[PDB]
Amino acid sequence: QISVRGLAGVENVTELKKNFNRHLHFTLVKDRNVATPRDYYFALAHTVRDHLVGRWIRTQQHYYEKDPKRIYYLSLEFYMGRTLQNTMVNLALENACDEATYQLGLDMEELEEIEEDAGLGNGGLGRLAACFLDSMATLGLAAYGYGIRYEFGIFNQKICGGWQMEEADDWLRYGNPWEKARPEFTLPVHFYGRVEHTSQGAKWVDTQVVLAMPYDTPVPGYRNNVVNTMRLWSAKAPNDFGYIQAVLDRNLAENISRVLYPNDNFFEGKELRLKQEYFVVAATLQDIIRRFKSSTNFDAFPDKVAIQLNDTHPSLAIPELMRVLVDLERLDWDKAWEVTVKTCAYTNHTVLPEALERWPVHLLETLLPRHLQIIYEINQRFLNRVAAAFPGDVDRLRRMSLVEEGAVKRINMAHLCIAGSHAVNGVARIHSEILKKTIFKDFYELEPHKFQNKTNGITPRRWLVLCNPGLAEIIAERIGEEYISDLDQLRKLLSYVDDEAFIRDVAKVKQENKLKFAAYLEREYKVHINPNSLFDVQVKRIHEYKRQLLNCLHVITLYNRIKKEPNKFVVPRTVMIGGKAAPGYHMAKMIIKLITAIGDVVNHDPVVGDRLRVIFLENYRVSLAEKVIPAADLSEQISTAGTEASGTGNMKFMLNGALTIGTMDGANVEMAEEAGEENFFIFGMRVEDVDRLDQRGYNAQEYYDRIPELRQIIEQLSSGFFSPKQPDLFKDIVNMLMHHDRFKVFADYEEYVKCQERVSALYKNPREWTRMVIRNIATSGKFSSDRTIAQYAREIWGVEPSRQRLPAP
Amino acid sequence: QISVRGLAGVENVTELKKNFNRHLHFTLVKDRNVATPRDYYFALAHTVRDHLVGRWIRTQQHYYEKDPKRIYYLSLEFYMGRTLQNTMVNLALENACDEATYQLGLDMEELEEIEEDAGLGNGGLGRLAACFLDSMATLGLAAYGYGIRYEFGIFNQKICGGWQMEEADDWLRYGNPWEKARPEFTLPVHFYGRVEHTSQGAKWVDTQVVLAMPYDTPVPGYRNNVVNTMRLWSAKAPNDFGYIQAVLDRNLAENISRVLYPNDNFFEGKELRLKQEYFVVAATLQDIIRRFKSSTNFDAFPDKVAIQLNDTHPSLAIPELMRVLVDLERLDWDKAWEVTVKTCAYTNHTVLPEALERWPVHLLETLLPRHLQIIYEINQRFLNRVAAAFPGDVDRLRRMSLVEEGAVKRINMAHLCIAGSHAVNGVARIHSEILKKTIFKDFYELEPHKFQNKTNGITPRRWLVLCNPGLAEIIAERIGEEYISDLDQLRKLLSYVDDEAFIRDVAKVKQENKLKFAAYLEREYKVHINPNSLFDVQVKRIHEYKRQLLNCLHVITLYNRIKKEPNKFVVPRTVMIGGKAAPGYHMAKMIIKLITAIGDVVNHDPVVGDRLRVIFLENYRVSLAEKVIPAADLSEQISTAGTEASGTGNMKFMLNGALTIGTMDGANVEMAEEAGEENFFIFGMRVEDVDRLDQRGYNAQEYYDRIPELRQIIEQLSSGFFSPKQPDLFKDIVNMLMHHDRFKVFADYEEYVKCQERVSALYKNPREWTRMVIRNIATSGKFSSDRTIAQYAREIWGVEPSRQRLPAP
Ligand SMILES: O=C1Nc2ccc(S(=O)(=O)O)cc2/C1=C1/Nc2ccccc2C1=O
Ligand SMILES: O=C1Nc2ccc(S(=O)(=O)O)cc2/C1=C1/Nc2ccccc2C1=O
Ligand SMILES: *Cc1c(COP(=O)(O)O)cnc(C)c1O
Ligand SMILES: *Cc1c(COP(=O)(O)O)cnc(C)c1O
Repeated sequence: QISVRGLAGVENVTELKKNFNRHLHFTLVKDRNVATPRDYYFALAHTVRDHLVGRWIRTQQHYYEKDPKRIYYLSLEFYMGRTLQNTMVNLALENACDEATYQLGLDMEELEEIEEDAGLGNGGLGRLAACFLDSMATLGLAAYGYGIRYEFGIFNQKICGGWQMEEADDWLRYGNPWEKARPEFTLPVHFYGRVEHTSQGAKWVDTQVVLAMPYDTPVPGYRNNVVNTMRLWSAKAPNDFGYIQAVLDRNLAENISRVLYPNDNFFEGKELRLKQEYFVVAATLQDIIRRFKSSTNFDAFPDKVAIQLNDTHPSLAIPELMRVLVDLERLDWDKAWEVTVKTCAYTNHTVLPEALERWPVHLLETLLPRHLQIIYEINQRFLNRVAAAFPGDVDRLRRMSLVEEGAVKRINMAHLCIAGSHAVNGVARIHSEILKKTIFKDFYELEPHKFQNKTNGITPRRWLVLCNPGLAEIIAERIGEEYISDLDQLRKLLSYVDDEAFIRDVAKVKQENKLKFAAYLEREYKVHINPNSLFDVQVKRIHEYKRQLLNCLHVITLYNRIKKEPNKFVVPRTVMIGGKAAPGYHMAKMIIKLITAIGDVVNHDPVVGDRLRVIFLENYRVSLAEKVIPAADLSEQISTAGTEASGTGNMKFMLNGALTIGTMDGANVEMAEEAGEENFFIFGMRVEDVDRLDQRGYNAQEYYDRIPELRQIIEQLSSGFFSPKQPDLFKDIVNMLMHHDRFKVFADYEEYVKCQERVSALYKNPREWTRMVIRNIATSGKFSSDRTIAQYAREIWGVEPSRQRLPAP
Repeated sequence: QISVRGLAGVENVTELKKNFNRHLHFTLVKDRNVATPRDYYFALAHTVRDHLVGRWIRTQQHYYEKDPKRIYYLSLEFYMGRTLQNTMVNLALENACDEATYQLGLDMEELEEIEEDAGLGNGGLGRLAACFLDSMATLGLAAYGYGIRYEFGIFNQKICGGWQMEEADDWLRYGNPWEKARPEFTLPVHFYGRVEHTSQGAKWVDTQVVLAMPYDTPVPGYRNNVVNTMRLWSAKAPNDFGYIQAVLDRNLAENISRVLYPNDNFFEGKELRLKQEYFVVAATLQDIIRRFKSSTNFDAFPDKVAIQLNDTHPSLAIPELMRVLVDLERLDWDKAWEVTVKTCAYTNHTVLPEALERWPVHLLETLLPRHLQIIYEINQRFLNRVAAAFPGDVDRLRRMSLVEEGAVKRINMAHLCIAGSHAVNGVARIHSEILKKTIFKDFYELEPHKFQNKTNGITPRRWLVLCNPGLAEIIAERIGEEYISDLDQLRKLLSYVDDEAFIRDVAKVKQENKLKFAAYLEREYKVHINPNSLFDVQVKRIHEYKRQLLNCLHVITLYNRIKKEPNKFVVPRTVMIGGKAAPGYHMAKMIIKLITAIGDVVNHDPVVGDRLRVIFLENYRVSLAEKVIPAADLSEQISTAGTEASGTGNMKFMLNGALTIGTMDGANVEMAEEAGEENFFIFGMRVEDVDRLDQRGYNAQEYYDRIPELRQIIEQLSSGFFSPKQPDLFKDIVNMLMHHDRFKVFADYEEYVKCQERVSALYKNPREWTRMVIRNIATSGKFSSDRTIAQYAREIWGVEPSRQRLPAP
């Protein structure tokens, strides 16, 4: 059908059809008479999977032959989403398969919707890991993703009575055709026990043993025949351990890989979480060292191994590597430490204090007694370095300590990571500067060479070609297909900004995507959106710092203005807000309810009509993002300046033809800088303004007293206008906004609504709104994760990316 | 190589080799460079499995077309063992595969030893279910095996310090290539709740829901292209149900199918067991009725459905069927009851009181409140029948009640089964008579037409062709291959009893099997048996009624006679005793220790030499039975007359060339009757003698006082002769034998040793021992499970067996 989807050869289609029938029969043990749509999806999934194996086997064999430096990306989260379509895209099998299934009388798109999302992530952090894997395979890096195989991923969100309800995400229920169990590579992981000091070294004894069984999932590069591996560990009880009760208690050791903690940017200090963190680290390092010993002086270890810590979650890799090198391999401390620092790199994702991992000492003490001793030794030698560099600065010593004194002693994992890594990076220019100027200023002054920046990116394969083929096609029609793996080329589209044919095409694609989504909204969930309105969307995890509340205030404002002047013309808008709240995050759950409560009033007001609709997108996840984003006109990125480290959803929207309304926060700053401030809807306080407000003190009352419209909104909320049967349902929200708003929603209210008026004004001029859209898409090249990864490879890992096709399949 | 293994066609071998390589590559994602023996076994298993699917699909389609009467065999146990070789044998693929793997440079036998046993059974009861499935497929019956998919089967036994140690049987660890998950057929099962009586009928509400997910395993008939199905249910928690804790508590509902209770002939009244029993029944009946409604007056139900209860474990099927018919389908009681009785049949397996299921009322009351009401109603109407038939016999009423009064009210499941079934059968002639004359005499007098006999059998495919190809070949050389599915033909071998060539062949096969096992004993476990000695073996579960202790006394006697007269000639014997003890069966565990303690003395006595060896076969299971049995010379079947309902190991030994020493118990009686008493080593009390001893009272002291040799043995045990460091280690054993021996070991001691002397005497005459062996093998035809199943089909289920090949694959 469309160019970018590959050729549908005569031989290829014929071969696909027979292998499809082969799997339906031999693999699924079914025949055309009793097969259900799910059986067809599996037949197709196995057929596509067959095309990967050859490449997967020789890619791994290749690395064994040439023995290049290996990159190990440790993360407790990999937000993969679906993999069928992505695999077809990267293998150029999409049209062949579409055609082959067509001839077999099946709609391929209908079959793809059957695939369960691999939601092993919460949000930004987890998705970045996923985009990174794709880019590393595309750039020919010998990389491995390591994590935990949760049998229950992020919970599926249900809205009942306007409230969020959580239900287990049993994504493995029907099976996963992409993973390959490797029980022959099972490794033992130790917990508890105690430390014995013998003649020659310390020993960790009397430990509880849990087995780590690996599951490999192929990660195909874009049309280069490279297939890397994502290895996910599963917890298994040793056969060692009433008889019946003993057998049933095995489900105590295996609970370690049972479920993903659903916290986005929040630290919950539960023991089960620490176990997961150590579990993934202990098993991974053994696998790493084993693979290394094959390639025993570890001086070359850093030249053959790079370990990237995606946040502090896998920070125990630092003391664990030291433990193995010192306790088992018997290297002297200093040598081991040099080695550790040279192979580890740490990526910071947020500056919010409630997100920082600070593990109580009594916990590490009981669970990992040997690691605690190593941590104290590391801390001891590190503070000696600080004291020698800043004699007499005793306060600096307690501020930089890995050990935090107070109510209960805690270990600051972020300080541990900085000390044991040769590189520390932020995820956006502004975020990285903030790290050097505030949160980690003492560390920066001590070792300025460690601090770097690596602005985040998204993969153009899943985030353009896969979810927006229509847009990918009209672009390719003009500049070719080369941009798919070199997004910078999108700049060439800048010379089509005045091209009347292109203007019409870009706008036509957006309209088709909106009709497509508007339909999906009725087919599933039976809604009533009007395709002609401006699609105003904000999708991301529910957070006070993300300020979904600032969006709500604008929605209520728009509503009150319509009711005030009913017969005045206003640009039609469908505001869509979606996202999950962490189960124990009360304020976030109240916000979801407020959103649906506003929709209950606004959507049933006869005077409003189809001029304003408020929809809450249920169960926002990766596969839902692939549908909404391509259909969006306005992208809401309105976090308080200085809180959103980078953000990545913002990039997805810019690449798919939506204009952006936001604050100068995270990557928003670099995006506006690339597209030009005139092509961006910027508003609100900058980082400096927030600081000046804090010096003086933030008093929400002041804004409530001076802005009539804001006052009316707060009064409607307190009087029960949006909750008739429950007059004070939103007392917590009002109370928070008025007395303890850490994110100063009111401070940005006035500039936000005025900026929204500028958006409605531009929308009334179709031609100009589209030319601005083109200006955005054309300058989004910098935000490709290929660029991000190439910088990591060159400035942190010491490896050169390659675009060379691997010697065929 | 050998005839009975099929042809190794040129096309066939070539096709097998390429599909093998296809699976190693595409399925296992490996190449010849990194594949391990386990990968080769899986490649082969998938290759063989591919040959079943075609047949499996059309066999099920066939039944759907013709719609014959369906047989449902409900059992909580299916002792399958390995399935690779059995599948090749039934598909005539054994030589083709042996050859194909040979050309690929692999030893097929080495690969088969890698397969994990499917030990979803304890012993006799579970193995019978397995043999039955094989015979039903071979006789072309539309049969389905229904049970539970335990993720942990019978425990693996380890001997430490002479003691049994149990360790989880994680048989699914590396995966099971034979099963096919059918998550699309998941059914809900209800527990707890309460009963509401509404205008029109009773309702069971507020129940806890557990999901039943089925896994299908193919059951191939012998060379007839029929492939039936064994459906095993797995417990899954509904997605309905702190957030983390809620997700982790799902492993409370799924524990139902976690592990098999390891009790052989013993009732343990734990709630988890009752749950398993209801779980398998509730899910199965829904599947049965659903399949029936397709083929709504249930008058035809009995003509389309037969449900066989393998013991009382699935007895809840009776009140559950009534519940569905009355509460859901709304049929009147009497109609529903007629239907139930006509479709259900019950098989009794033992008369030992400690084995009888008597569920406390308070348990059924809480877990299955509605079933309790149905049971009381059934009981009420049944006792009304008894009273009308025996007016005034009030004692008969309390003896026949399904409800048992006393300390705690209990429900007698055996009485429930007899009342709700149209047929009740024993498993051996003597056992069935005992049921009518004692244990169920009142029921027999009330409905004599319900009581039948169906002597057990073993499948000649797994128990001859598979484990003893050498013997199968020399037999076929003389009478053809027809006997494999018509064992009666073995009688033709009676005319070769004087044939010098056959005598030599039969004896040669036994010798090769012994060398083969003697090697296996050293290769694994490093032992030291002498292939020239008489192989005296007793393998079965450890039980006081099986009397492994009577065997021990003989062993100690033989030892004491050698020490008394060292330079006297005695026939060399290697006595092998093996079997598992239930974890909580203290006496059984003490017996295992006694056995190894005797071996520790006997095996290291210089004066004994290689004249007497005592070995304890570790982890006796189905695959180990396939090795020992073919190598045995003497089969020990020495249970106290009246305790072993039938036994099946006895039949396996008779078919493989071992002579039998035993009591007139169970099927031993029919075996001696078939071979002729002169060709059997019978000894001990008969059932009548045991009763006369009980009338008078059994006083072990009397035997201890009158038999010098027995006295010496008991004194060696009490003085610590066999336990030096622990003088009184065996005080429980001695105490039991002397004061509370329910199985009167001493009463049979004298006749047992004298009979053992007759065995040694015959062994010294190779030619005559072998001619007697031939007489046994030639008359073992009656004990084929094909005969047993044909009788079940004709006299209980109302279906005709067929030997017609199904229309090719
Ligand atoms: O994200 C989260 N997950 C959980 C889980 C459980 C709790 S609990 O209240 O401590 O039980 C709290 C939280 C939680 C939270 N997230 C936030 C974000 C900003 C301010 C306060 C909290 C908070 O308590
Ligand atoms: O086979 C078995 N399994 C178990 C499991 C647990 C127990 S417990 O002693 O009640 O804990 C007892 C048993 C048990 C038993 N089997 C037998 C057979 C003959 C006489 C007494 C017992 C006995 O207690
Ligand atoms: C990209 C993405 C995110 C991150 O969005 P932000 O707006 O940066 O917080 C979260 N969830 C999903 C499913 C995404 O695809
Ligand atoms: C046949 C068999 C049994 C039954 O043996 P009996 O001597 O009748 O008790 C038990 N276990 C296994 C593994 C068997 O194959």
